[PDB]
Amino acid sequence: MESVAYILVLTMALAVLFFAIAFREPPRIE
Amino acid sequence: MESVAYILVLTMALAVLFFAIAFREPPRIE
Amino acid sequence: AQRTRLGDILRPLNSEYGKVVPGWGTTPVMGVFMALFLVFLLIILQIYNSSLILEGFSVDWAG
Amino acid sequence: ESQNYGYKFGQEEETYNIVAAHGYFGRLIFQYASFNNSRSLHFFLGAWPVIGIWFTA
Amino acid sequence: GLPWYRVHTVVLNDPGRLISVHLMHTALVAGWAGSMALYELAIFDSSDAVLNPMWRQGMFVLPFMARLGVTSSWNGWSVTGETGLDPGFWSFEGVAAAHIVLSGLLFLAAVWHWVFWDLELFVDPRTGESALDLPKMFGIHLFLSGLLCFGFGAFHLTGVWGPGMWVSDPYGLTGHVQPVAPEWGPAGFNPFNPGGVVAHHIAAGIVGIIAGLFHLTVRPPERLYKALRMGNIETVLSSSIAAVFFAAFVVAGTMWYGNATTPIELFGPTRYQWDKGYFQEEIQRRVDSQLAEGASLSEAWSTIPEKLAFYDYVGNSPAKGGLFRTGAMNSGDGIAQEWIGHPIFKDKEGRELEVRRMPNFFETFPVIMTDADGVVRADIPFRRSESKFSVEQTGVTVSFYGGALDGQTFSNPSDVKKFARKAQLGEGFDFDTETFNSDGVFRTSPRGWFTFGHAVFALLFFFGHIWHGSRTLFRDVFAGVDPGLEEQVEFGVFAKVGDLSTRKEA
Amino acid sequence: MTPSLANFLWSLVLGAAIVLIPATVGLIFISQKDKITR
Amino acid sequence: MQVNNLGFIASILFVLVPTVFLLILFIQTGK
Amino acid sequence: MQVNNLGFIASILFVLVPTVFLLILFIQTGK
Amino acid sequence: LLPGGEEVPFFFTVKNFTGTTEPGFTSINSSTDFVGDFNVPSYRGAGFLDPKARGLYTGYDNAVALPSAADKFRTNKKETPLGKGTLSLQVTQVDGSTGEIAGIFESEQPSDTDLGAKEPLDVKVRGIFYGRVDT
Amino acid sequence: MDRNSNPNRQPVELNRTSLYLGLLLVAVLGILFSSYFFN
Ligand code: CLA
Ligand code: CLA
Ligand code: CLA
Ligand code: CLA
Ligand code: CLA
Ligand SMILES: CC(C)=CCC/C(C)=C/CC/C(C)=C\CC/C(C)=C/CC/C(C)=C/CC/C(C)=C/CC/C(C)=C/CC/C(C)=C/CC/C(C)=C/CC1=CC(=O)C(C)=C(C)C1=O
Ligand SMILES: CCCCCCCCCCCCCCCC(=O)OC[C@H](CO[C@@H]1O[C@H](CS(=O)(=O)O)[C@@H](O)[C@H](O)[C@H]1O)OC(=O)CCCCCCCCCCCCCCC
Ligand SMILES: CCCCCCCCCCCCCCCC(=O)OC[C@H](COP(=O)(O)OC[C@@H](O)CO)OC(=O)CCCCCCCCCCCCCCC
Ligand SMILES: CC1=C(/C=C/C(C)=C/C=C/C(C)=C/C=C/C=C(C)/C=C/C=C(C)/C=C/C2=C(C)CCCC2(C)C)C(C)(C)CCC1
Ligand SMILES: CCCCCCCCCCCCO[C@@H]1O[C@H](CO)[C@@H](O[C@H]2O[C@H](CO)[C@@H](O)[C@H](O)[C@H]2O)[C@H](O)[C@H]1O
Ligand SMILES: [Ca+2]
Repeated sequence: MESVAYILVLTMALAVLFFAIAFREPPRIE
Repeated sequence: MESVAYILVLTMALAVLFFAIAFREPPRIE
Repeated sequence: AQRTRLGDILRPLNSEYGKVVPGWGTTPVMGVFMALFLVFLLIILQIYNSSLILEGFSVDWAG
Repeated sequence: ESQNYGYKFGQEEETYNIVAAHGYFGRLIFQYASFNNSRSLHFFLGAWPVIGIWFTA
Repeated sequence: GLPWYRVHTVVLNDPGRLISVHLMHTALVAGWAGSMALYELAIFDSSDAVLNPMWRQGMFVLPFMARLGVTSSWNGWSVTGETGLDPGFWSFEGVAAAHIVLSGLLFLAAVWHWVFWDLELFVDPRTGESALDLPKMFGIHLFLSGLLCFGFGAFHLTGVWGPGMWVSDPYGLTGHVQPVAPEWGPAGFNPFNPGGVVAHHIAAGIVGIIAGLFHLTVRPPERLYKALRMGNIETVLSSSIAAVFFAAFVVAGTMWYGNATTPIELFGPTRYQWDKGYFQEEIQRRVDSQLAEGASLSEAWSTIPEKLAFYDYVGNSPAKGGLFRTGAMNSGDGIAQEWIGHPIFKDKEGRELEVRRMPNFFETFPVIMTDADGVVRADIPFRRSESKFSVEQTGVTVSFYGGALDGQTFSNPSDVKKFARKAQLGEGFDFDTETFNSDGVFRTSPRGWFTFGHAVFALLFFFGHIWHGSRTLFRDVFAGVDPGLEEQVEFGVFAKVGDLSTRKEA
Repeated sequence: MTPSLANFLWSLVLGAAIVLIPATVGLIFISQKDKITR
Repeated sequence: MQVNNLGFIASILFVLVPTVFLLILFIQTGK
Repeated sequence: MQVNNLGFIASILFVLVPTVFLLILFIQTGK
Repeated sequence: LLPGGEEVPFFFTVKNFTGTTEPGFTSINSSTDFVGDFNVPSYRGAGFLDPKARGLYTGYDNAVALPSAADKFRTNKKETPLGKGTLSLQVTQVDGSTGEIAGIFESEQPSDTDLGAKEPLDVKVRGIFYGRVDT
Repeated sequence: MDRNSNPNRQPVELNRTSLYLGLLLVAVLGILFSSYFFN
């Protein structure tokens, strides 16, 4: 079951990457 | 160690009681 | 409202909003079908419940 | 919004229509089985469980 | 702001975001199916399909794949116990992977529909506001459901193009996936006839096709459009929740009572097979047939398949578990290793005694032994000051036929009592209680857990129906009642309750 | 045509004839004879 | 006591997850 | 594997506690 | 690889094979069938080292990673017992012009035991053989 | 195709009294079900 922990933390990392790219704060020229 | 779990949940309940009484939303006449 | 090709192809399938037949329409036929469905449910219930025993088969793991 | 925000603490006015409640309840059973007096209703609400617990005690 | 229990109402008038949240739900459900399947494959033990079948291991989604034709793994093994089969891509692993990939795809589509919410398809051409023609929506979806139902029945279940479905002998010994011809007689309504299931899907698919055609062509009557609030999507939620809890009650019932679609090799035996001694009756018939042929007691009881004897063990009844006795049934009694054989108990006078079996209702049960004409001849007494029918006093002996103890006799009252307590639970089996640190309290099977979950959810979905049906019918008073209602709700003032045009004026 | 099937079909017939039909006929008749005047 | 070895993670999460939901909602009220 | 029986609660909490701290702070920004 | 994910290595061999036919042959023909025993030495040599550097005439004799419990493990003692196989050579084709013999064989032998770490499985090997007889 | 702002977004609210009620509910539910989780 430690395998579940490892896969879960890795998945959290990858999902954070997806959201940080797909839904980032849009840089705007002000 | 289940004793720790039981004491912790009981303590959470009692602390919620304290905060709900000492720091409640003050009823105001509007 | 943004237009897309698939939306334009599917536009006429969402184009009859709120259209109705005046009055009671097909309500009587609908009630007849509903009554028949109730009878059918009663039949299959009673077969399963062993209150309606038919020939040829037994409600049993064997068949 | 939550309907509870339709009541303001300390308001003069009643927050529900007892007349509508009585019309509904007196049609659910019969007119004479329904309270039209909130004071009589709140007495009954207090007295019933209190008396029942006195008996069980 | 919105209360926490209403946050999802923001998509009530946003068809694009409604499709988005539905796609996300679909993604999570498909992802759950795939990940649950992979967890089960990671822990499944396929080494002994006789005494450690899937239902002894808490396998929940594996039986549902097996029911419809996925019976093999890429690792070579198959659930029927056969090996060397090559199923192509559609193994347990392939199906799990498909669901994970589908989950990802639905997630991406949900993201697109969330961001691009304002499609012109969702707005009414005449007006400016978003609008869904719910009756026509229902016609399209009912027609699609009918097509899918017909196809599943006519190609998949029949085997014309598809694997068929799990079918088994009445005693769950030969379970295998096979094409099933539809049964078009009254026998199709026998719930244990798989041909009934095939016929239903062909016929209900056809009827759904015809009904979808009607619903695609004929507009609803005005009376029904107004009465059921057809312009309000919450009406569809109310009725869909109703249909769904109806279906949940049906599936819970057919799982609990047994069905052609709930075979015992996949979900375990039912409690009624234990109650009625179903397998015990069949085992005695097979033994008596061998005895009539001329075999000896040891030879006849040796004909009994261990799988058959395993079904005749109260520990495999789904009515012996506990709400918080979690996990696989192997975490209780242990992994079954071997049938110990059939005990025959005899008193010193040679009367054949049978231990009265534990019923499903009892957590504990007294040990009682009765002779042929139902007179208690021995027991294990609680108080031995005045005991009269002890095994020790009555000189009970037990001889075993078949199994591991074939041809052994036990006369030591300690071991005779041990085997009497064993006989209380039905056919006796050796267990390995070390692999899982088994605790010795019975669990329930996937049959029991499925029934529990679906009966509870069905019950709760009854509340959802009443809640959403009330919200649909009482929408105009959701925020409260009118500032009037001082004259309408009075008694006798009007002929008709609520009708302002019936004032009696008297 | 088993006896249980016969009794089921009779239950349909007599439920309709002893309960629904006399009830709806009585209800229709009384609603018509005692009409609300607006 | 030979307790369920999953009891502690289960109890901790059973309480902590709805707790954090509630705390998140309360702290952001008024934005 | 004979892992530390406290490894799972520890890893779960090690990640979840700062995660909820961050989520609470982010969601209430702008009040 | 066996179905269910078990890897079974074995020392496929004909070492020191002595096969005998039935008495009464005057030629090598289709009826010749040599049946006999062969030796199956250990799959791993006595110089082999396990992942914790334990071996038979080399390596540690204990579990050095666990100083307090270093003499707990029955796997601290490696052995390389000499196994036996049975082979049958059924001769099916003979080319007397060149002395060649070809046929089919069926072998039975134990698998690797991992210096005694496990009981060996029983392995059955079927295949074809070829030989040339010097006259 | 452009990404337009959705006008159907509403703020969510949980007052302090609701926080206390919910926290007490979670606490007492844990108090209740912990013994059964440990079994
Ligand atoms: C020749 C054609 C044919 C054949 C052979 C079948 C064969 C079958 N149909 Mg199908 N059917 C057909 C055509 C056919 N159908 C057509 C054309 C339609 C119309 C679309 C249907 C509609 C239909 C429905 C709606 C159902 C079946 C079901 C069945 C199965 C009945 C046996 C069973 O398990 O019942 C078990 C089911 C019942 C005995 C009925 C349940 C009634 C319950 C008691 C009502 C519950 C009310 C309430 C919510 C309960 C809560 C109260 C409390 C108890 C908790 C069987 C596979 C049933 C099924 O799927 O079984 C799994 C089923 O529910 N059929
Ligand atoms: C390409 C589509 C596809 C295919 C082929 C499969 C195939 C499979 N899925 Mg997957 N699944 C899919 C899409 C798909 N899935 C999607 C999109 C989701 C997300 C919702 C899932 C979620 C899912 C879960 C959660 C599970 C599966 C499971 C399974 C397996 C068993 C299926 C089963 O028992 O169905 C049973 C299906 C039914 C009984 C459908 C009943 C439909 C009702 C009765 C009809 C209602 C009435 C109708 C609306 C109106 C009447 C019309 C009529 C008159 C015609 C099987 C390998 C199971 C499994 O083994 O997991 C690994 C499982 O647990 N799937
Ligand atoms: C219908 C749903 C369903 C069903 C029937 C099953 C059935 C099963 N699962 Mg699966 N499972 C499911 C969904 C389901 N699962 C989901 C959604 C997940 C993802 C979390 C899993 C994850 C999962 C794992 C990881 C494992 C199982 C296992 C099992 C088996 C043992 C079940 C058990 O011990 O339950 C125990 C159930 C309970 C103790 C019931 C809990 C009841 C809750 C706590 C009540 C709380 C209600 C609420 C707080 C009170 C209301 C308060 C009020 C104010 C509102 C069994 C075959 C195990 C197994 O053997 O696998 C091989 C296993 O290891 N399942
Ligand atoms: C297909 C089923 C379905 C659908 C689509 C909806 C949809 C909706 N419901 Mg309804 N409802 C349903 C079933 C359904 N409900 C059932 C079965 C019940 C009985 C329990 C209810 C009881 C109900 C009430 C009493 C209310 C709604 C409300 C609402 C609306 C807002 C919901 C919300 O913001 O929740 C937000 C919920 C949360 C933020 C937290 C919920 C946490 C739950 C308790 C645990 C999580 C469940 C778990 C993660 C997933 C398992 C689900 C699956 C196993 C079923 C929305 C239109 C509300 C409404 O009408 O507003 C106007 C409302 O007050 N529903
Ligand atoms: C306590 C039960 C109950 C209550 C109060 C309601 C209340 C409501 N339902 Mg619901 N409903 C229920 C049960 C209930 N339903 C059940 C069990 C089902 C089947 C799944 C449905 C299916 C259903 C649908 C599909 C719809 C409603 C709708 C509605 C609303 C409009 C009124 C209506 O249609 O009444 C329904 C009428 C009844 C419940 C009475 C039926 C009486 C039957 C015909 C008598 C059967 C006798 C029979 C011989 C018994 C044999 C059994 C024996 C063999 C054991 C209202 C909110 C509508 C809605 O939400 O509109 C917004 C809607 O579309 N209901
Ligand atoms: C098929 C055909 C022919 C059709 C059938 C229909 C037909 C035409 C038939 C004609 C004949 C006919 C109508 C019926 C014949 C059959 C028949 C007589 C059936 C028997 C009826 C039956 C089985 C019902 C018995 C159950 C029952 C409802 C009994 C009464 C129970 C009762 C009095 C309860 C009230 C309790 C009580 C003490 C009252 C107050 C409770 C309370 C604290 C409420 C709170 C409260 C009250 C308020 O008041 C207001 C204000 C507010 C604020 C408020 O909080
Ligand atoms: C135990 C209690 C007993 C329960 C029953 C009590 C009585 C309730 C009656 C049932 C309610 C009927 C449903 C709604 C009315 C309706 O459909 O519209 C009534 C329509 C329209 O009225 C017509 O409408 C016409 C115009 S149009 O239809 O709007 O176009 C108009 O011209 C005409 O004058 C007018 O009459 O009139 C008819 O067509 C008359 C026949 C009604 C058909 C009933 C539907 C179901 C019948 C089969 C069910 C089988 C029976 C077994 C039951 C299990
Ligand atoms: C994803 C997997 C899991 C998801 C995790 C999220 C879980 C969701 C949990 C939600 C918490 C619900 C509680 C909020 C509670 C809450 O918000 O406060 C009460 C709340 C107030 O409603 P209002 O309409 O006033 O809304 C005002 C807003 O501030 C609320 O958002 O109403 C309800 O929610 C009623 C239903 C619950 C009422 C519960 C009261 C019971 C308290 C009693 C205490 C127990 C003592 C018992 C002694 C025996
Ligand atoms: C994105 C993407 C991707 C990925 C995917 C994935 C990887 C996914 C997965 C998925 C998943 C992996 C998911 C899962 C899910 C799960 C779930 C959904 C669960 C849930 C749960 C629940 C709901 C429960 C509850 C409960 C409890 C806890 C207790 C008892 C009671 C109950 C049952 C209620 C790909 C590559 C394809 C590509 C495309 C994109
Ligand atoms: C699309 C996303 C999904 C990715 C694709 C999924 C396919 C990958 C299959 C692995 C899933 C788990 O499925 C199964 O897991 C067990 C658990 O170790 C593996 O089992 C393997 O290791 C265990 C222990 O190390 C051994 O006892 C077993 O003999 C061996 O085969 C199986 O070889 C694998 O088939
Ligand atoms: Ca005495």
